[PDB]
Amino acid sequence: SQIGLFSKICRVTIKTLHYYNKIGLLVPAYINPDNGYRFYTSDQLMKFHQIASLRQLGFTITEIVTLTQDENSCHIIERRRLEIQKQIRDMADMLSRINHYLQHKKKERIMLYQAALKEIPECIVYSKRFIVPDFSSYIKLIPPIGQEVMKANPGLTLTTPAYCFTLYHDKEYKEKNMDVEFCEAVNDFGKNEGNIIFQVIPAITAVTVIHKGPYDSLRNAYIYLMQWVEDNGYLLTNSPRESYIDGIWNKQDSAEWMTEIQFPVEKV
Amino acid sequence: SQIGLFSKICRVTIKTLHYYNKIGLLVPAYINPDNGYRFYTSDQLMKFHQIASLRQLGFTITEIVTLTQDENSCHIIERRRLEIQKQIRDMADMLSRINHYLQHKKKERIMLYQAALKEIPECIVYSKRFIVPDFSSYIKLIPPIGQEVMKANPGLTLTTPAYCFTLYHDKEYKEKNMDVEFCEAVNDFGKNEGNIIFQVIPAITAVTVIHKGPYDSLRNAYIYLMQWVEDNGYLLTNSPRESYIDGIWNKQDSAEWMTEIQFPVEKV
DNA sequence: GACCCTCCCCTAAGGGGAGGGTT
DNA sequence: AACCCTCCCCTTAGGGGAGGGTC
Ligand code: 118
Ligand code: 118
Repeated sequence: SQIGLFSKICRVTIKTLHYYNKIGLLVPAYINPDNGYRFYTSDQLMKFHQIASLRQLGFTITEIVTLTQDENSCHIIERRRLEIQKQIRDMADMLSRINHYLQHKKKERIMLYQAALKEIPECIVYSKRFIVPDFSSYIKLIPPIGQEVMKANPGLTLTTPAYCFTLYHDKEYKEKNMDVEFCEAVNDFGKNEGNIIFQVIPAITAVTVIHKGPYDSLRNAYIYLMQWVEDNGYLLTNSPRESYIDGIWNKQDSAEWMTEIQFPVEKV
Repeated sequence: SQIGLFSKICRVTIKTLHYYNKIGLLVPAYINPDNGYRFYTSDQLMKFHQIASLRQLGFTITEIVTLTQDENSCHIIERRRLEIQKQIRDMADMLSRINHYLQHKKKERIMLYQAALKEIPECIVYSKRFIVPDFSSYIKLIPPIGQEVMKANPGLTLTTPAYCFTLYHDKEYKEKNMDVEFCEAVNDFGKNEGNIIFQVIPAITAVTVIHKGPYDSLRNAYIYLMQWVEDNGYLLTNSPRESYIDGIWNKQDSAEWMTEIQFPVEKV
């Protein structure tokens, strides 16, 4: 049978048959010497049925080749059964997250915060832990904490880029007192003194948002992420971080400052 | 800041930023015309965060370009929400079919029958329906049906390719006293004569298996598919068909005959 | 040493078209 | 008018490298 009739027996295109001949998957029975026409037989249909049966399960062309021509090779099959099992979960994750998105967007018709999952490697910081009655006092007391360590240490060179942040060790926030820690990232180790010390901070996988404006609205960010971990089936595994990007040290207008809120989470 | 530092702030590659600047997404702040360098500001971070957040939900590049500037248009979100569910339903079916494949090949070292789904369009047929005591009497009594209609209907042309099959209208699989109909597909209508009738068979979606060899073991095929429909959560909708591809009219070696069993099914 | 630019070819499974040949 | 063949570029979201200029 010619290529045009065999293409209607199998309900497949002609370019597909040309491609399969080029790859080496389905070779015709007889090829005309001067014209170059292709003629097919019934066993070609017997093989095309097997090809389509394998292709309907998601295998790629190379695995289909290795499955038809070679020995049974069961180890290829189970490797696909994992690749599906993982993939479903990913889809089942995204269908959740988009359902959050609409559920907020159609509520307000404007989006102030957008969350994103990312990875933060491990670092080496100098740090100071203490209790604070009011956040403004914490802002006021940190620059001398920087001055002491920068003067009293040889070769204290910051990182590129700059990573400076605050750790909240409290379980449920309250404005009265706050067990806080100040951390700034450096390159090497050294000598310790006073109430400030060097320590390593391990890597995390965190959901982050970015807040723009003054600090007096920062709580509005947290209420968002406390929702995002509750809807999409995640679990808060560690202390949050508050990293500082743009402030009084680079700018003059407080309505153009910029900070970042980070929640380390796991999938539960 | 130069591009090599900004790529460290964003935790992406440089080729990504080049590609984005080319396609018109996140164009840099200030390009110097003498050397051609790209300088980024802290204003670009709050847009890259949004790009990555939209990208983590599965959207494509053109969708992200259309979203960040036409923000009133929100039906793309539903357009993606439906496709997510469709993909989930497809993967959950591929998983069960892979499981059936491994379960079948587990105990039996090799497998003969490989099922595959396909579409069959509507057709015009001439047919004749009756009761037979056995299958052999059926095979012997067929050819008069083919001779008579050609005698009484001059100029009646078959289709290309040929489609010649039989329908088993009985509810339970049997071996004797079978209620069977014989159908052959033609191009144009005609007139009825006796029990021979003309009708139209509708279009179906079916799972198919190809049997090769003598007729007597064909029952095995009817077993295998009957397992499949039960194993993978399908429902049989209509009578099975038996379609003839290679037989005694083309060959003498009965070990080269080819036939196809087709079960019309539905995902229930 | 360390950084940066433009330009060309590559990915999987075919799709679409231009141009030439025979009955 | 109908079939058939071969050659060339096209699709995603960026990767890899060569050659050459700039801090
Ligand atoms: C030690 C302690 C605080 C600061 Sb900074 C800062 C530095 C680099 C990158 C981001 C922030 C600061 C303040 C005034 C003038 C110059 C630098 C700082 C201040 C308040 C809150 C968080 C950080 C610096 C060293
Ligand atoms: C009407 C009735 C039977 C056949 Sb055939 C057949 C021929 C070509 C392609 C497919 C089928 C037949 C057999 C012997 C001699 C002449 C014609 C046929 C017979 C029994 C079972 C299945 C098909 C054709 C028309």
